[PDB]
Amino acid sequence: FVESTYESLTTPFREGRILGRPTILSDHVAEGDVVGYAGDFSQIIWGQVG
Amino acid sequence: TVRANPANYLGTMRTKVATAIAMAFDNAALHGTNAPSAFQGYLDQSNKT
Amino acid sequence: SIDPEKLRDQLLDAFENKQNELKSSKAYYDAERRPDAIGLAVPLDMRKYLAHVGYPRTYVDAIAERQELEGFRIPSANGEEPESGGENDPASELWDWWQANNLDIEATLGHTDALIYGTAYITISMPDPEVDFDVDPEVPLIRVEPPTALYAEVDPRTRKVLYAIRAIYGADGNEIVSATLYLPDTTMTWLRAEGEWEAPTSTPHGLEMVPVIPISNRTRLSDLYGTSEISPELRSVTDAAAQILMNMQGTANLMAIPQRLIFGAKPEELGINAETGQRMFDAYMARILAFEGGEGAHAEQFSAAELRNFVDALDALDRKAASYSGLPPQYLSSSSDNPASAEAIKAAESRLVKKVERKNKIFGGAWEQAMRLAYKMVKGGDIPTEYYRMETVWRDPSTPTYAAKADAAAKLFANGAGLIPRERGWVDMGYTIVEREQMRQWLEQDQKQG
Amino acid sequence: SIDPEKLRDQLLDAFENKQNELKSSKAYYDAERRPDAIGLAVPLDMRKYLAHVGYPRTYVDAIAERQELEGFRIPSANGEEPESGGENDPASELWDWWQANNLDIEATLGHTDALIYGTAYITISMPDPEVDFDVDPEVPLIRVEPPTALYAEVDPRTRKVLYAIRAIYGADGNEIVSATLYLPDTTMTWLRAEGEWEAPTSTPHGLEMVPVIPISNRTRLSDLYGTSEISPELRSVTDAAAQILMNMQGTANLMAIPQRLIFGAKPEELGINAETGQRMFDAYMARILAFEGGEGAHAEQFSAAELRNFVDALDALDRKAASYSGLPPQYLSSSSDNPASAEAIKAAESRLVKKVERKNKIFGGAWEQAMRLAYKMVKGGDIPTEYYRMETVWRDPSTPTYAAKADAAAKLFANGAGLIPRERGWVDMGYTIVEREQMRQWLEQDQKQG
Amino acid sequence: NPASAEAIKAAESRLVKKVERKNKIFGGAWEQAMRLAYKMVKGGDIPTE
Repeated sequence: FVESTYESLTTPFREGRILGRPTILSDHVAEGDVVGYAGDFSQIIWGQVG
Repeated sequence: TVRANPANYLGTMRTKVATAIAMAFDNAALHGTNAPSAFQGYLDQSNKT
Repeated sequence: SIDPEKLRDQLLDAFENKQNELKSSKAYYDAERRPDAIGLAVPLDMRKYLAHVGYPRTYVDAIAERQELEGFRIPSANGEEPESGGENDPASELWDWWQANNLDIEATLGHTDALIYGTAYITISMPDPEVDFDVDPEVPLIRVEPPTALYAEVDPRTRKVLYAIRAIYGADGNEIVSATLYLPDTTMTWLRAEGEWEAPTSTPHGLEMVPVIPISNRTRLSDLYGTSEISPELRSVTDAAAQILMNMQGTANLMAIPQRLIFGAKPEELGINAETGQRMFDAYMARILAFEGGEGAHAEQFSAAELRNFVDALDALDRKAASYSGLPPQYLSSSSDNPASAEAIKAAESRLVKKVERKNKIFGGAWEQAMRLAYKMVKGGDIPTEYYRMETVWRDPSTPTYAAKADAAAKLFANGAGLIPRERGWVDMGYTIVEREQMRQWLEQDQKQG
Repeated sequence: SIDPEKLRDQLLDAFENKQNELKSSKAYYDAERRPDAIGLAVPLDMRKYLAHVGYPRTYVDAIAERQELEGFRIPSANGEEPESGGENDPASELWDWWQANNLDIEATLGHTDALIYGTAYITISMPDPEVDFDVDPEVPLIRVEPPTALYAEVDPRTRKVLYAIRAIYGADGNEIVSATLYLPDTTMTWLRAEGEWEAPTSTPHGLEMVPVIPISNRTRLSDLYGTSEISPELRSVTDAAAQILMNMQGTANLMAIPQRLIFGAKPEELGINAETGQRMFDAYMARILAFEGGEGAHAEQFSAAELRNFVDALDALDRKAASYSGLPPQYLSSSSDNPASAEAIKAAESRLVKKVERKNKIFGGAWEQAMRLAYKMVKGGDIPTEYYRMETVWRDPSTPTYAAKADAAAKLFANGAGLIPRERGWVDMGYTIVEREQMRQWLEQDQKQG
Repeated sequence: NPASAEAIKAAESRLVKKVERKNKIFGGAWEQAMRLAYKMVKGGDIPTE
C-alpha cells in the first residue's frame, strides 16, 4: 500500500480507497481482539431528538 | 465554586461531558457495551470474522 | 481585559438557557399542543383529536400587517429645508441603504418576531466581499435576527449592550454549527460545531460600541428587557376556547342524538344472538316494531345534549377575546353589522390603530439608532449632530379611504386659492416621501405646458 | 445635615419598603395570579386553570395611547415670537432638547408607569463624556425613571423633593448594582454594587433644588403624593368577572351535558365486569339498548347546567366596567351599536376624551417644571421670567374626523374672504407646531409663483 | 352584503392586508431572480442600481 522510497503515508491511512471502497479511521474502534469492520455501511441509520 | 469558576472548571466540565455522551453512543452502537434496550442490534454482533 | 473563549461559553449558556422561557410564547402563535388547552370531558382515548385556537395568530398579524416606513426625516442643518434637495440629502442616504438591504421586507419579519417573543436584534456589519455576492459592497449590510438565533446582554446601569452572541443551528435544529461573538471593538466567528471548534475568523471595528441594537416590544419603563405582545390575558381565553371546542366536539360525537332504551322484554324473547349480544334491524321508514312485551315492558330514551349550550359560551368568549385584544369586532366575526359610513370604519378601527401607532413610535427608537450605527461604521468619526434628532416616518396605520380624503383635500387646496400649500395636500392624501419626490418631477413636466 | 454615605442607606430602606406597596397595582396591569380572582365553585384540582380579565390594562392603555406633546408655548412683551426654526423662539430650543433626548418615546412609556403606580420621575443631568456615547454632548440629558427604580422624599410643607435615590437591580433582579443619590446641590453615584465595590463619583450642579421632578397622577389636591389609575372600582369589577368566568369554564368541563342514569338492574344483570365496574357499550348511532330491568327498572338524567345563566351575568359586569372606566361602550361590548357618523363618534368618545385632557393638564405641569430646571442646569444664569408663564400643547385626544374638519375649515377661510386668518385654519385642522414651519416654507415657495 | 364602497373596504380589510404582506415577501424572490437572469444573459457584472 505504499510506493518508491516509502516517504509518503500508506494510502488507506490518508483516508484513500482500498479496491474502490473508501476508508474511515478512528482511535477508539478497537475492543478485545476486534480492530475494524468492513461491510455495507448503508445498513446503519441513526437519529437524535431535540 | 460557581462564583469563582476556578480554572474555568464549569466551562471545562460542559465540554468533557459532551465528549463522554458522544463516546458512550459509539461504545453502545459498535460493541453494545451498555446499549439501552431501544437500540436494535450493535455492529460487533455480526456472524463473520 | 476579558477572555474571548470564556466569554463564548458564558454567552452560549445565557442564550441556550433563555430559549426555554420563550418556547412557551411560540406555542401560542404556532398553535402547538398546550396541556391546558385540552378539554376535560372528552374520553381519554379521544383526547388526541385536539381543537386549536387562533386568537394569538390573529392579533400579532393584525398589528404587523400595518407597520412600514415611508422614510426618514432629519433636521435642516442650515437654511430653510433639506426636503427639495433630493439624492444629495441625508434622508435619502439612509433610505438608499434601507432599499439596498431590502429592509422593507425583512424589517416586517423583525417587527413580527419582536411581537411574538418580545425582542429582536438588528446587526450592522460592513460586507465581506469574499462571501454573499448579491450585495452592493459600498453599503453597510444590515441584518435583523430573532431571539432564537441572537442574544445580547444589556447593562442595566446604562441601557447599552455589553456583548452579544449569534449562533446558528444545523438544518435539523439538533446542533449549533457556528457561533459569532460581538464585542465593543471587535467581532469573532467560530466556523464548526461545538465538539469540533477551530480558530476564529476575527475583525476589529471602530464603533467603540457593540454593533447590535435590540428592537424590544415594551409597554412600561418597567419592562426593562421587553415583553411578548401575546399577554397572559389573551393566552387564558385562547386556552379556554380550546377547552370549550374539544368538549363540544366530543359532545357532537357522543350525545348530540338521543339514546334509545327498552326495558322488561327478555333478550331471548327479542331473539338476541346469545354469543354477540345484538340483533339486526332493517329499519327503513314506516316499519313498526311489534314486541311481545309483558312484565311492564316499555321504551324510553335519554335526550340529546343541546350543542347550543356550548355555543352560548363561545359567543360570550369571543366577546371577551375582542375586548381584551382590542381588535375590531368584525375581525372575530361577532359584530351586529358591517360599517355603513366613511367614519363608521374609523370608529371600529380606532382602538387598534392607536396601538399600531405606538408600536411604530417604540420601534422608531431602534431604527433611529441603527442608522446612527450604520453611519458611524461607513464614514467613521463623529456623526453630524443633526442625526441625533431624526424621526422615522411611518405609513398611516388606518385603512386607506381615498374617495373621502379626496373631496376634503380639494376643498382645502381650492386650485391654489385655498387654506393649504400644495405639498401639505400631498402629505394629507397620504402619498409617501419617496413618491412625492417623483411626483414633483411630474408636476414640472406638466407646468412646462400649463 | 447628614453624611451622604449614611443617607443612602436610609433612602434604600424606604425605597425597598415602597416596592411591596406598588406591587399591588402591578398585579392588575399584568394579569398575575390574584387569590380573589379564583372562582370558588370549581374543585381544588381544576383551580390551576385560572381565568384572567383585561379591563385594567384596557383602561390604562386607552388613556396613555391618546397622549402626545406637540411643543411648548412661551409669551413675550413683543406680542408674538417669530416661528424662526430651531432656537430663536426659546420654545424651539426646548423642543430641540425634546428630540436630542428621545422624549417623544420615553414620555409615552413614562406616562404608562405614572398611571399604573401613580408616579414617575423626570431626571435632569449634564451628559458624561466618558459614558454617554450616543447623545449630543451640549444638550441636557433629561430622562424618565419609574418608581420601581427611583424614590424621592417630598416635604409636605413645600412639595419640594428633599432628596432622591435611583437604585438599579442586577440582571437577576436581586442585588442593587448601583445607587445614585441626588442632593439639592450635588449628584453622587456608587458604581459596582451598593458602594461595597466602588467609591462614589460626584458632580456639583447650579441649582437650589434636587434635579428630579415627580410626574404624579393626582385626582384631587388631597392626593398629596399621587395615586394609581387602576381604581378600587375597576379592581372590584375585574376580580368579580374573573370569578364568574372561572365558574363558567368549570361548568363546561363537568356539567354542560346531562348525566345519564338507570335504576332497577343490578351490575351482574348488565354483565358489568366486577373488577372495573363497567362494560363497553357499542357506542354507534341508532342502536337500541335492551335490558331485562328485572326489578321494574326506569331511566333518568340530571339536567345540564344552562351556560346562558352565567353569560347574562357577565353582560352586567362588562356594562359596569364600561360605566366605571368611562371607555366608549364599543371598547368592551360587541353588542353595543357602532356609531354611524362623526357627531356620534364625538358623543361616544366624549367621556374618555375629557379624562385624557385632564391627564394632559396634570402631567404638563411636570414637564413644564422639568424644562425650567433644565434651563438653569444648561445655561447657569437665572431663568427669564417669561418661562414661568410657559405652557405645554398636546395632541387633540379625539379621533381625526378629517373629512368633517376640512369642509368646516374650508367654509370659515373661504379663500381669504372668510372669517378666520390662515394660521387659525391650520391649528383648527390640528397640524403640529413642528409642521407649521414646513407650512410656512411651502407657502412661500408657492407664492413665489402665485 | 356590504352595501357601499366603504363597507366593501371594511369587509375586505383583513384579506387585503394579508395579500399586501405576501406581495412584499414574494417580491423579494423575483427582485433577486431577475438579477441572476440579467447577470447570466448580459454577462459581466450587475449595474449597481
